[PDB]
Amino acid sequence: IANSIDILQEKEGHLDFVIIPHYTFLDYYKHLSYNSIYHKSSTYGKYIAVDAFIKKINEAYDKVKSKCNDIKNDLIATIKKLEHPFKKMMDEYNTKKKKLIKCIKNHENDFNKICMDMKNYGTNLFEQLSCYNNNFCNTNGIRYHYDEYIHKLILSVKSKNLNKDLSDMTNILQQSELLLTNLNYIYIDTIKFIHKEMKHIFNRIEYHTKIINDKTKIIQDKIKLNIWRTFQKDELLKRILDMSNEYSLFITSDHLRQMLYNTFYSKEKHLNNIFHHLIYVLQ
Amino acid sequence: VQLVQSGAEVKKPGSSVKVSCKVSGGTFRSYAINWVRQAPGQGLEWMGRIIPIFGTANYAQKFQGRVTITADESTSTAYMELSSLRSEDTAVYYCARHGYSSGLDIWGQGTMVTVSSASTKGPSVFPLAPSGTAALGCLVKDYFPEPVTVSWNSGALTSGVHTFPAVLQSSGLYSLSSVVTVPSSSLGTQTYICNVNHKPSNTKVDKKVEP
Amino acid sequence: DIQMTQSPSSLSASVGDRVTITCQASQDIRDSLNWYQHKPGKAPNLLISDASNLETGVPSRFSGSGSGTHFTFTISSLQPEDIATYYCQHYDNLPSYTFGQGTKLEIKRTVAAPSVFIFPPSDEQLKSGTASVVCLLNNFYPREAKVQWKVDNALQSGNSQESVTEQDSKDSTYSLSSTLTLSKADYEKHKVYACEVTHQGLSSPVTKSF
Repeated sequence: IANSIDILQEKEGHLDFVIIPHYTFLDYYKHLSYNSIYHKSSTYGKYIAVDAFIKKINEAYDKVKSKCNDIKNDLIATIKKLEHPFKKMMDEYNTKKKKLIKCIKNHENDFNKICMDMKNYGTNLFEQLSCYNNNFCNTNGIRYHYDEYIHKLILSVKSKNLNKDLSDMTNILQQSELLLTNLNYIYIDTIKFIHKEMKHIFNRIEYHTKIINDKTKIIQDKIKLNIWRTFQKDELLKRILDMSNEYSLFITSDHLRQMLYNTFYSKEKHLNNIFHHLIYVLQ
Repeated sequence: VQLVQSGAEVKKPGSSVKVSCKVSGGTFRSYAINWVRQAPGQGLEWMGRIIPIFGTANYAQKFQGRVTITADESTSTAYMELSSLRSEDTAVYYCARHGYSSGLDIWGQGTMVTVSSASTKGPSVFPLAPSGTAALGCLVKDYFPEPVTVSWNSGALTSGVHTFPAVLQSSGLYSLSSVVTVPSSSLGTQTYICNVNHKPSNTKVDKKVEP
Repeated sequence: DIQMTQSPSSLSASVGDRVTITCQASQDIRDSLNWYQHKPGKAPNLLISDASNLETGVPSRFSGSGSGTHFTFTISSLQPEDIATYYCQHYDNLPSYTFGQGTKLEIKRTVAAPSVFIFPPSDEQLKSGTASVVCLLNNFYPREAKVQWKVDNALQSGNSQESVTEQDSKDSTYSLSSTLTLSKADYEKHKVYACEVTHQGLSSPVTKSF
């Protein structure tokens, strides 16, 4: 559980942790709840209650995350100092990053209470799935949910070129690492730290990017098989649980990859600032 | 979301037609755009369906071979191609989205595709000057093909309006009348304009009927 | 593939009545029956989806019922705005969009007298050598009406006489438009023109002249 949290610093003076399994899990039951109310035409009105329930689930989950905020900002203020013109500052960062993660681990059951509250609500609606003939079930729920909740995201992802967005950052890290070698100085220390944090950010962007590319295709393939059909009630439920899984896996990796994209370029903005100082105002 | 089709058209017999249908969403998603035609008297007749996410079209036995349904995802428009037309094909062609209710949820406005060798002549608009209330109207004469859309006071006047169906003359051109009843009080106090619209000949008349 | 025998073809029921349209099937259709209200000019509107579900915004009077081979459509209270042709249909995922024959619901209401009005050819059209006269009968019932054109007493018959169809209204009333189109050469030749209207409401057949 300790190696499944991602840190995001989108703006210079920002920090946010994302518990990858928690976010995937809560998203899995968001799709399950929606599919459940949208299969039966009569249960469409439930959408208001489900919307306002998921609202308070995100609200209550974020109220737990905020308990670590005092530690979070203590770490932000250390990063803020570390990027500007070192042994004690590096250990100041380590002890605070490890302290913030421990804070999160202390609320393990406090987040899983919100998770279990969601799992129970989504399963409660899912068990209320009603078919006219349990042999010939309709795939209308899968279509309204895909059209109004998933297709938009797929087209948004297909619009951007994530393989290009990776090839951009390989060139950036190629030129920063190349300049670092030529630099033969306390500036070199802070530049080697930003370059190291970005190098191990590109890995997270590349990782999430593979998930997005493969889930995009695997969702577009499975959605052609689950719509305009008359499924057996058992196979219908199994295919809803199948879809909600691919949807949860895709959304989580897209949400994180876009946070990681802004995170890489916000810190790359400050890497080129130190270059403009170490050379222009120094030589 | 809304489906917008092309305006009416006269097509020469033996020719092909192409009725458009733009979706107001950006993409067709997992929608099924269906084409259903209404013949002169005959009831609704399903022709075909296209599921753009699938990439396959399905036609009725009657229309397999002549009809071809295409869909441009670049503009999110679905077209119906009725090739080698004959007089029988003169009908209103409709659009439909197979909605989440398992039925035709969104419908297009219709396209009056007429199959004739004659050409599009615009309408002539003459007034019907009034003689205990008082009626007045617009005479739309000698126009081909159907239809003509006549409104009163640019839409505002609706109560009392009787737009008559076009009767086809011995000449070969339609001729409708759009009467409306107003009181003898606002006869000289209120302004009355009929807004004729023959779309196949791009005509848009704004006649001022006076007593 | 699955024949949809929808009955009756026509229906002349009065206002504040109950109307029952029926749709049949050559095979078993579980719950795939869609009922539509096709208004003239207007595109067909979907009223009942999947045999019984009222479409969002369709009055409660309308109600789809039944399943299997026999399905029903019920309008609790006939309203003047419910005059239109009603169809049934089925979907089978094959695909199979078979359609119903069509029930034309026309209201049989109170006997009304026509509002006979005569319209002379406008001077704008007379300038172009044409002279089309118009006789208008407004808000009448029954839709059965006879209008004769007497050009200077003489009953001109074959000449024009294009009686335009009756637009059924949300007042449960009709309207006719007989038009005597002729050349201005024959129009200036005579001075008096009239339309002899005969109707079930008109006890004494009235005539409007000029």
